[PDB]
Amino acid sequence: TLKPKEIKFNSWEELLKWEPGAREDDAINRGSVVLASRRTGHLVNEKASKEAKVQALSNTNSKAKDHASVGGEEFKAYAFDYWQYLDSMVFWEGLVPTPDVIDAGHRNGVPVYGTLFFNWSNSIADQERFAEALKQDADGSFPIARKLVDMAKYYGYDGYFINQETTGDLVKPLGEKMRQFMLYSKEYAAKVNHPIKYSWYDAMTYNYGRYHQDGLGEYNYQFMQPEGDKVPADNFFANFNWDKAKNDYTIATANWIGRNPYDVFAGLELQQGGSYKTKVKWNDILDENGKLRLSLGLFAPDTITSLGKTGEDYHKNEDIFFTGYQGDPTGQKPGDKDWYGIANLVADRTPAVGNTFTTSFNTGHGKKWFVDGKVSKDSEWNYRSVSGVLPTWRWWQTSTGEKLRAEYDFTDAYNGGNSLKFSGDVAGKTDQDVRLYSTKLEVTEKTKLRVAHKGGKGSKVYMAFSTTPDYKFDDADAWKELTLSDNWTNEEFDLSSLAGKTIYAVKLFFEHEGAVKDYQFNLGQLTISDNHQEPQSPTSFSVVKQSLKNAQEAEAVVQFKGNKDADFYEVYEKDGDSWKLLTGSSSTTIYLPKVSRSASAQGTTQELKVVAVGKNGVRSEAATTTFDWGMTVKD
Repeated sequence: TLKPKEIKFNSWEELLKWEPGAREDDAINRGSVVLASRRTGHLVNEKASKEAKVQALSNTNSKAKDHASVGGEEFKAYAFDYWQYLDSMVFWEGLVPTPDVIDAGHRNGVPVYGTLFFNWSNSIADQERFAEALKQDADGSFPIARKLVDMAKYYGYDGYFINQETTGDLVKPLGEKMRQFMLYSKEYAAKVNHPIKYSWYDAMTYNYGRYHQDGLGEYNYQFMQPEGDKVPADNFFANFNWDKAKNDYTIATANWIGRNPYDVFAGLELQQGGSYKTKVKWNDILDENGKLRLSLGLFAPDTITSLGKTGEDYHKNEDIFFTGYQGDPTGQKPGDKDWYGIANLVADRTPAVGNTFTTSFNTGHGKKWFVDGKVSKDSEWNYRSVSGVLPTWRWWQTSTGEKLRAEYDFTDAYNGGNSLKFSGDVAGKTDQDVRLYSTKLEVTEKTKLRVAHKGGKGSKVYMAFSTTPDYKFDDADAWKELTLSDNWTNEEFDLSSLAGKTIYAVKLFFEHEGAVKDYQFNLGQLTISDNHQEPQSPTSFSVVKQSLKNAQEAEAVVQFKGNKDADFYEVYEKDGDSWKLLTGSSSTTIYLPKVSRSASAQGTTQELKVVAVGKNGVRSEAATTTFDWGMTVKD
């Protein structure tokens, strides 16, 4: 069995037998990307809050039998890219998040939590399963808590959401132990140098079994009550039937016990409600100035995949959800709509901090995979481990006249599955901009800008940077004109004149001198870095496992040693005279679901290669190895 699979335990005894490295797919199932730091930039929406937070409880993965834990050879996926508004992502489907989700979230600076679910039930079997989790050693420690911590450390994720929906006579007395299990976990996680957080559903009361308060209150406060410096639950997820009075009570209760009210996330039932069509009592959670007074808990926002038919529709629907119907995170809810875009209410954050930032707008899925503007993988995929950093703002536009339409372009890309396209009929002379990223990038004498782009016929296009935190673009040394052409080009600009300054934002600016029917410009890659070097090639590359289906089709697992400059890796096969990309991963162990040869292939072996794609956007030289079929196609 070469295909890596989600991690599920059939009993607590099985979990107590878990050990690092003891599963054949562990090398692939581990997260590979450390949790990135983020900045919170200047507020761009007058109604947004830097205190209010958003937690997503998402069914992130395919439900197909025998789907892989890394993704698959299909475009449609929960290719989440709105990290900039999230506090955390909860992997709802199981205890141990898959590496595709962990890597994507971590690159974007968002912690990823597994889910510990105790069934909605009063069966003795379920009451016992709950009691069994809370078994203690003589010293009061909880062995199951240790295993949960140990797995978070090994697989590289950040904690758990506990949904304790089991009730009955054997459950009622266990509130104190449940609380101590969470506190103890914090002690042990510190001991092993891998802190974790817990998020707790408003379900099990301290003394009375299951009862939702739709808030924090007199029956559940103990789960949030501090022990000085430590807390049991870090976040609290209030049940869906909150209202003004319940929210008032929650705030009073949090304040009294010495917790931040914004650590309570008011739940939105998006599965039954239909994503942004969900009716929400906004008036009961917004204060007199139209600002959130509690955080937001998104239950099952992945339902949004059901609202359209295509992968392209998924992103467009997410824009309505996260940005809002008005289409610009700086704007207000339209008067004819009830839904508030998340951006209308919650400040953005950014992982684009330091001396280096790169993106090719990789959303973790595609219909094809492009390499420097050429099709390399000519077929569909989702491998979210390689998800990159998409624009902060979708879309912050100003114009002297009409505004171009901005969208992802899955038909043409520079690297990965999509670029950004800006298009429309331009009616006459116009100047306009699209503000794309919030950043905090330090410029030195060695800093350069690399920009891949295509099209723009009938315009001049510039990239401009703000060197102040309030996003003014008044610095003459921070405007660069692009040299347009009809093909993909990748141009480099010296930013040394900005040495000692900090870049806080990135925008495009377009000038049209007259009308242009069906104007189009694509942005394919953006890199600001003081490192122009190729990363070193991977080493010690080999095929470590393989399973032939026939002489033209096989599964494989490859492994190599990488280096700290690599953001992720791409694996290719040589198919006749051409290299063709198979997959990409942040990991140094990679599953290949289909190594393939044509009917006319010669010989008994076939070359494979792996390339490191740098954090500075530059590819390494390839490392190569030889896959041995052990037969010709005609034998």
